[PDB]
Amino acid sequence: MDEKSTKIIMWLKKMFGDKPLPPYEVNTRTMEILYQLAEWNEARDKDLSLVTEDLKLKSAEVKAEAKYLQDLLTEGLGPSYTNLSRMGNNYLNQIVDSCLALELKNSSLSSYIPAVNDLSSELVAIELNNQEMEAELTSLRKKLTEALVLEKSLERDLKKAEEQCNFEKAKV
Amino acid sequence: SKTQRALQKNTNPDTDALLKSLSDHYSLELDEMVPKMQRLIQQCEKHQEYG
Amino acid sequence: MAQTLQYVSSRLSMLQIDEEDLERNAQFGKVLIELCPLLGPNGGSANLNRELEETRRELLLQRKMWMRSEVIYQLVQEMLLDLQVRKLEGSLTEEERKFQDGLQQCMLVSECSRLLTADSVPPSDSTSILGLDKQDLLDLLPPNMLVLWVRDRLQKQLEEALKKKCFTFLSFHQPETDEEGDVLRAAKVLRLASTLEDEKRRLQNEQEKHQEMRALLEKQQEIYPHVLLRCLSLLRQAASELRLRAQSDIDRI
Amino acid sequence: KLDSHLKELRDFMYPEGNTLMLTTPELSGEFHQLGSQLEKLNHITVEILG
Amino acid sequence: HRTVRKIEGNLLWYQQLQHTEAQRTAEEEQQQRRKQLCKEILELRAELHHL
Amino acid sequence: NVVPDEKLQAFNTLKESGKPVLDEKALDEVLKTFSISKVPAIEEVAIEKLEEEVKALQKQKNLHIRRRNKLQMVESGNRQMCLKSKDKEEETGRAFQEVL
Repeated sequence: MDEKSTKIIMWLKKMFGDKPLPPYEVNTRTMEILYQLAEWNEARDKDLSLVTEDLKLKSAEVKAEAKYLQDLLTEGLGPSYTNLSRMGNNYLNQIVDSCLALELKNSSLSSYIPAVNDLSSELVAIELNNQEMEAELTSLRKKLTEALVLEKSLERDLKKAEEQCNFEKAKV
Repeated sequence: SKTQRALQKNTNPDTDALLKSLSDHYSLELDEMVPKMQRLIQQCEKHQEYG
Repeated sequence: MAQTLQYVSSRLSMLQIDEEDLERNAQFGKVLIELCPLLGPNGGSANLNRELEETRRELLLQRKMWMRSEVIYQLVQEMLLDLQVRKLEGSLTEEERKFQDGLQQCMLVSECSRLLTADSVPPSDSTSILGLDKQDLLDLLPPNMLVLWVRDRLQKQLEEALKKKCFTFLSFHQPETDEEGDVLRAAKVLRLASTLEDEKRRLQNEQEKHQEMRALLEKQQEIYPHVLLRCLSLLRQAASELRLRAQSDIDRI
Repeated sequence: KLDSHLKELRDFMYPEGNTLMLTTPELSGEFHQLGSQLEKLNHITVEILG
Repeated sequence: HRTVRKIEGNLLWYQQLQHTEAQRTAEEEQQQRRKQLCKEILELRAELHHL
Repeated sequence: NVVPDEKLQAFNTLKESGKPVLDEKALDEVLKTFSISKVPAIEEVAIEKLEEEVKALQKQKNLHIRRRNKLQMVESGNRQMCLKSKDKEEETGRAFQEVL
């Protein structure tokens, strides 16, 4: 308990920085909750750091490739490939924006088609699952309400029954 | 686990044991008490005739 | 207190905190509220989450630039493949053939020039592959008049190809649009990216709703058995203490 | 299981569905009948003594 | 305050319940159609899963 | 502290309706289970909703059928293109042997 306590205090000091640690009730339960939270935060912070560093690397690599392709196209097709008509540019932007929206690896149909299908399938699947859960919540709520009514009716009937028994006991 | 613990604390007597006790008691009343009362009813009718 | 719990449960969805915990421990609840801003919705530190969002934005910008070029590159490759297939089927016009040969040669020279130019640093001393310089490849380009002609024709062909690709994207997402005229299809294409983003946003909202409903269901499943047990306890009392004992004695007397 | 236990105990204690029954209905009916017959016997006795 | 909460709470609760129940009575008559639609929905979901 | 005449009448009606009046404790328990959020009265999936669902699923079915057909076209087209690309590989392979 003494080790978990040390970890929590160190973790709280790290989170609150230069601000005095607020006084809180130190009991077995508050310590367990704080401990789970500290473990969770530490594990997530580690994961997020690794993801952030990787994204920086990927940003550099994508930039390098973009330059490469731009240079390749300029040398091969001339500067004129960048002088598309207003509508041409609009079409290009829409393809680009659609691909970014679906987080695709490339602009090929082999990537676009499965992505659109997955998006549509996931949306329907989740909507059905939400309907089913809503029915279950309503059903359980009804069961719970009936049970609560029953509980109150039983309390009343039991009190009446106890009074009646006492009255009869006096008669006996 | 909380619900199971609550069931064990509240289980003296076991619901099945209690239903059995209730059913036995019901049978005892029909076999012994109800006929006794019928006999007494009949006896009262005879006493009326004696009157 | 109920508000504090809702707030903490929404932000710290992992914490199993009951109302009894916050009632017995008021100062602890204050600590959790203060911790909530410091902890992101996912349990990570707020600073690190901010850094992550910034780094994601940067990546998206770079990716947008790369994709622009990538779309053109792929279209050109697809165009070349289509023209090649038509050339083998004997259906290509002499002008198309010249265009195809000229464009293929321009791209190839460019690709190979780059293979040679390891953008490396002039080292005045670096041995080229096969001893070839960029100039050796430029000599294999078609005549300058044909290169300019190919580049002018490519612009019109590229716009047509971009249009065809957009229509295909649209036709797959909204197959009902195939029965519509080119003008209406072009209007719908201009909204396609936004429609797809909306659908993605809808999915995210429905997932959040799902998580909320799930949390409520779990609460109800926790309360319901206890209520049943209280009812059972009352009935047991009526059966054991009143019917088998109190009333049975009364009936006997 | 809890729901089944509750339903079984309740059915037993509430045979006519609306009222908690502590006495066996068959027995309750006999007590009433016996009380009525004793009241008649007491009248006849009083009448004869009078 | 206590009495007001009780009164409002019960009203609220049963209102919510009744609202839930009243919706149901109309529903019994529509049950055969509901079964048919549910059967149709299951059949369509199965077809959609195959596609 | 004020209960309008309407709510009082409604509550009296509730008392008269023979429905058990839930005590404060019971109300607290049940109301907890109540998300403020307007969870729209589960409009009990009005036959209409099921009908709407059947319509929605039929629309989805039609959509999947159209998309499957399109995919089959794209697949046939790609298969043909892949065979022809193999022929190109063979032609380019001959040209490469000429250069050697």
